[PDB]
Amino acid sequence: SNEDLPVPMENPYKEPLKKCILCEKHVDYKNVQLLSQFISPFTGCIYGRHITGLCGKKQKEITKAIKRAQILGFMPVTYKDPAYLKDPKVCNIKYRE
Amino acid sequence: QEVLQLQEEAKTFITRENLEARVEEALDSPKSYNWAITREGLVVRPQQK
Amino acid sequence: VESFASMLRHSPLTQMGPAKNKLVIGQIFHIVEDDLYIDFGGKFHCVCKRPEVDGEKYQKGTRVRLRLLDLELTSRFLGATTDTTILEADAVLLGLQES
Amino acid sequence: ANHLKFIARTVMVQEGNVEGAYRTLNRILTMDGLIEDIKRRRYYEKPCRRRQRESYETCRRIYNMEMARKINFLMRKNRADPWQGC
Amino acid sequence: PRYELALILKAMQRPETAAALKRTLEALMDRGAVVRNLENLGERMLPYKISAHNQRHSRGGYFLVDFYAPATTVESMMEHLSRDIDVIRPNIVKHPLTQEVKECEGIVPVPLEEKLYSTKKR
Amino acid sequence: ATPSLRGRLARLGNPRRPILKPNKPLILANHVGERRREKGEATCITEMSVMMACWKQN
Amino acid sequence: SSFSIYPPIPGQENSLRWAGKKFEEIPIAHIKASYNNTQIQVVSAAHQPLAHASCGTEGFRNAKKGTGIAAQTAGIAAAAKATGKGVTHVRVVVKGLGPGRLSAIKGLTMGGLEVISITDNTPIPHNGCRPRKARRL
Amino acid sequence: QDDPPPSMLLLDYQNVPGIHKVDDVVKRLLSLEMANQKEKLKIKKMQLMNKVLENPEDTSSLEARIVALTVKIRNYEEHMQKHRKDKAHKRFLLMSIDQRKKMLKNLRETNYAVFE
RNA sequence: AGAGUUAAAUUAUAACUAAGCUGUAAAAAGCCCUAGUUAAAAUAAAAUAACCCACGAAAGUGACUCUAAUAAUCCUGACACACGAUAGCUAGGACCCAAACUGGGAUUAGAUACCCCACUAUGCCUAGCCCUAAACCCAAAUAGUUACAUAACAAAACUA
RNA sequence: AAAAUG
Ligand SMILES: [Mg+2]
Ligand SMILES: [Mg+2]
Ligand SMILES: [Mg+2]
Ligand SMILES: [Mg+2]
Ligand SMILES: [Mg+2]
Ligand SMILES: [Mg+2]
Ligand SMILES: [Mg+2]
Ligand SMILES: [Mg+2]
Ligand SMILES: [Mg+2]
Ligand SMILES: [Mg+2]
Ligand SMILES: [Mg+2]
Ligand SMILES: [Mg+2]
Ligand SMILES: [Mg+2]
Ligand SMILES: [Mg+2]
Ligand SMILES: [Mg+2]
Ligand SMILES: [Mg+2]
Ligand SMILES: [Mg+2]
Ligand SMILES: [Mg+2]
Ligand SMILES: [Mg+2]
Ligand SMILES: [Mg+2]
Ligand SMILES: [Mg+2]
Ligand SMILES: [Zn+2]
Repeated sequence: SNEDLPVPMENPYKEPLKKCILCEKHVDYKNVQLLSQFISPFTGCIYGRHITGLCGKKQKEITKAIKRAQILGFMPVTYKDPAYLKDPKVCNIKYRE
Repeated sequence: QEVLQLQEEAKTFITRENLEARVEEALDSPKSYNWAITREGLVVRPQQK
Repeated sequence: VESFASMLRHSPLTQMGPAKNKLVIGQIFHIVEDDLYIDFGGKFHCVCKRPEVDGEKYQKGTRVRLRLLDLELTSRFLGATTDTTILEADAVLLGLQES
Repeated sequence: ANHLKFIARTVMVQEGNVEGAYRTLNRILTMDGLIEDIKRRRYYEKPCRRRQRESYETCRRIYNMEMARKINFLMRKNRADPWQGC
Repeated sequence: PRYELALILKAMQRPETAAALKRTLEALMDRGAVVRNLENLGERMLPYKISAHNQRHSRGGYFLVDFYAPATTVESMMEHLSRDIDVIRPNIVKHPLTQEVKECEGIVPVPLEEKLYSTKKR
Repeated sequence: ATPSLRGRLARLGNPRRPILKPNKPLILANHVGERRREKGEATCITEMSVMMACWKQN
Repeated sequence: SSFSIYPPIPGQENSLRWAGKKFEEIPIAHIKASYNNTQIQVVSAAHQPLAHASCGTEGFRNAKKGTGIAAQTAGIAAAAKATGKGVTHVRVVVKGLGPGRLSAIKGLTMGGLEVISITDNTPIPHNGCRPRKARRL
Repeated sequence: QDDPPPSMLLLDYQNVPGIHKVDDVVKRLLSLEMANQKEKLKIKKMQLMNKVLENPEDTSSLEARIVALTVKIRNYEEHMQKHRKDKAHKRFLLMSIDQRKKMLKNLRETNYAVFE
């Protein structure tokens, strides 16, 4: 008979889930400028999840795109292109201290 | 709708008559797929340079 | 006779909702050389750092403004059946009863 | 070999400071994992040992990260006790 | 677009590139494939010195040929472009546009796994 | 961020092959390890060399 | 004073000089620092060997040439032979991970050469040739 | 052996109006000439179900499932004729044969006229 | 399962420089047709990504591209059918590198072992066999429950 | 590095 009892309904304060920087984006093997931000400038390694911060699908997609572009003749393997060297820093890795 | 979508694209296909025009047009109209990202999640283009 | 559902529906904590980034008034009830024990009043007492500006004006019983972050800092660790309770709350200092 | 030289793993010296430039270069390789890779590739490791190494490293990393998380969580209670004598 | 062809042509003069593209597209059409668009990516530095046809190549022009071709004729075109001496590297892949972009829903928070060990008192 | 632990160990409810194989149970202990003392090394071999250069030359 | 550790690639229009020469004309010091020896060879930009000195050539012996002191002495002598031909700046290229790695690098500075750039060209096969079996069976 | 024409205007673009009014360029792209093998599998399934079955809509029926798996068995035998050392698809074909035989036994036990 | 391709390293092969190179706790043996740098096919393997946990029934699989393709309107079920890591056998081809065996050099009282060097079978491709593993996650398959209830340890106790 | 037995 109490009208002030809690009602079993969905959480209204549910915050939206965090998105990877490339949620609902198109990853391509021809976009060497985009692919270069996730590779080390000095050695050329592909950064991991703890460095990039991408949700599960886009990490595998960017890895596959880098590996395809490295063999199709679009991006160097051993180093990052100096033309794309001046791109904004998306990775969370800091070398010079 | 897909049939109608392809119908529009059938006009711009490359054919024997359009070979000489399309090759020269491609040789004079370069295209670039380069685009970068930022920490906020926005796309930035090199074409404004 | 008023029922607990009725008074809990009108309790200020119910009106606050989530405790993230909420402005509350607290009163300091204990003083350490550099740490201030501020009771914002919800469940626990938060601990804050004495600022550099008007640091002498913080005494026992002083009312201050807080931006509440969490009601109670608890988290899970490896091989733990329950949480590890910190017996405190998370809040930051903004001012001292600006009125 | 097929790539252009003097681009990868190259550090430019500033004001003749070679000792610190070498430390910067060493940091580059350690944080990219090349030093451990060379020391591991010196002698071949069997896949059975590689799986064990990966499992041990992952378990150790998980334990270390959880311990660091708990330490940072409990750093707040480092303050001097005001209820001494109770 | 169904298939994409990333044609790395040898760096050479404008009429020679025009003739090479014309004959390449003629070979594409002879196998029963319709070329939808032709895109030029420009002539840039190659990422590495590619050795093909007893020649060391440092430059090269990039071209993108997207088309509709039967699954049976994909390999013959590869053999033709392999023996074509003005092509540095022929590659036929699937066009990126035929894979629809699924909703990249976001970082779903995963909790810490629990009940991995019993409740024995240590 | 902490690496995931779901579906890693071999349990009754785990349907797949175990991924991680702990030497000891992954229970967070109540004491951290004692800090390691660094191994010493010889000092100024470089200056000893220039000291002995005078002796070998003169 | 905006200084970047990234190399001055010839593709750009930067203005950096060392003794009047560009970065592309400055000689190279290839330094192979093995686990038992350290070999230093100074070649020019045109890939002409100018100076060569190694711990084995320094009058050392079997195990005494593996120490960092032998590497430093080899660097000093290689620097002397390089200065004999009139060179001021060199670019060090380190190959391999060994004990005489940094010592033979500082050997050039001790012997009278200025180091402007250090490049780590270490052989890193991406699982190519299978290396030898592990010791201590 | 069945001979599906390459210019058949495959099922996904067959029941929509105005297919015959467009030109040969569109008709060729919407045909089996530009299609993969799965499209031909669907076409063969449709053509077999329209002639062998009595109710094409009742898919959950034993005889409809038998026809559907017969299509897959023919595809697997065609794959085997090209790949001899393939053991995975050999296992798939040999297990599909047993499944079809099991359901044929069930159909013989339940509905004899349909089985014949 | 087929077809095509190779980014790093390595090597057969040429050119300049040096008298040494490799080798270990230290040595010796070996190579000085040796070593460093600049160019370089063929074979073998597939850094980082992977702090990812997906595919396949299992063994097993993570360099790239294309084709074919991953049974069952989904219970259990053999001595029947089909697979089955590495190791081994037969025929043809390949052989950078690694290495059983073997021959030298160390240590030891002895060392037909651990340490160093060289090399063979072998690891590689096609075809045909062999049908074995700590083939283990030592936890059978199918639908479930958190009720009673810790021999000990370990991955908690249990139902049809 | 080395190094057996009761
Ligand atoms: Mg499975
Ligand atoms: Mg154990
Ligand atoms: Mg322990
Ligand atoms: Mg053993
Ligand atoms: Mg094969
Ligand atoms: Mg190569
Ligand atoms: Mg050969
Ligand atoms: Mg000797
Ligand atoms: Mg690889
Ligand atoms: Mg299935
Ligand atoms: Mg069964
Ligand atoms: Mg077998
Ligand atoms: Mg064999
Ligand atoms: Mg052999
Ligand atoms: Mg050998
Ligand atoms: Mg012997
Ligand atoms: Mg196994
Ligand atoms: Mg068993
Ligand atoms: Mg069973
Ligand atoms: Mg007990
Ligand atoms: Mg005795
Ligand atoms: Zn995302």
